[PDB]
Amino acid sequence: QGKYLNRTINILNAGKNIAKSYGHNKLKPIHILSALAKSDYGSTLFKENNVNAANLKEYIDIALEQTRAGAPLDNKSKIVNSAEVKETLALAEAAANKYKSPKVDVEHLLSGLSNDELVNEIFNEVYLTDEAIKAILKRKFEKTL
Repeated sequence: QGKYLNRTINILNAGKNIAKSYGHNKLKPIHILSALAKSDYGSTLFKENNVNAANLKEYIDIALEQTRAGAPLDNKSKIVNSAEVKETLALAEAAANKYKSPKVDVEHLLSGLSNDELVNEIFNEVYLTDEAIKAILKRKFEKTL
């Protein structure tokens, strides 16, 4: 039970581990994107939209390194959501409710992540536009019907 699907929560928790690896004690949208791109569901999603997996991971890793906050933190140190991520989740929740989904899934998280300027630069470079995202969301709803 819960408003977030398991797979969504798993992406968020993998994101925290990526954040610590880049020396961050605050989870950031780029960290969540790294996690989403590598997850089972996220990787399949990008494939179908025809987003080259190698090229996307390469953009993500460049951005992860540019924004590195330190050497890896002990994987028993404390990590909290940044204000940026609290927004990611608020927008994911809003998008899910708009498309009449009772749970927040990976596509909704994807829509939320597109608010972040760093993540959105990346999306625009792999030709995943705002219009494309909406279409992903619209198709997902329609498979419900």
